[PDB]
Amino acid sequence: KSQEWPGKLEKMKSECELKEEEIKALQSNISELHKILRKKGISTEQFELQNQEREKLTRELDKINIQSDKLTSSIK
Amino acid sequence: IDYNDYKISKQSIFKDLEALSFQIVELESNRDKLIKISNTD
Repeated sequence: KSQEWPGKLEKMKSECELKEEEIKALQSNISELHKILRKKGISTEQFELQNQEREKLTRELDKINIQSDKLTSSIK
Repeated sequence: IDYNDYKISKQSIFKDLEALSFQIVELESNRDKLIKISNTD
């Protein structure tokens, strides 16, 4: 295994060099995403504010429907 | 004795790789931030 230590270290340093090269690649993805955002707009103002209200009213509707089904079965 | 030196060198280069990976991870947030605007109604 002693003869493989320098070779393993050199391969490891080559992997580090490959990672350093990969570092530069993400700028291309960033530029492509910038181009996409130039192609497509859209904006958001009050989605999160009304999402909680929608969830609350949906839960209320679900509870009301469950109660309605239970009461219908009881009535029958 | 040489095995201990090899282990120390391997640990050092592993720490260097971990630092390189941490540096790589930094740009992921900037990459992902742009996608958020794409799909809303």
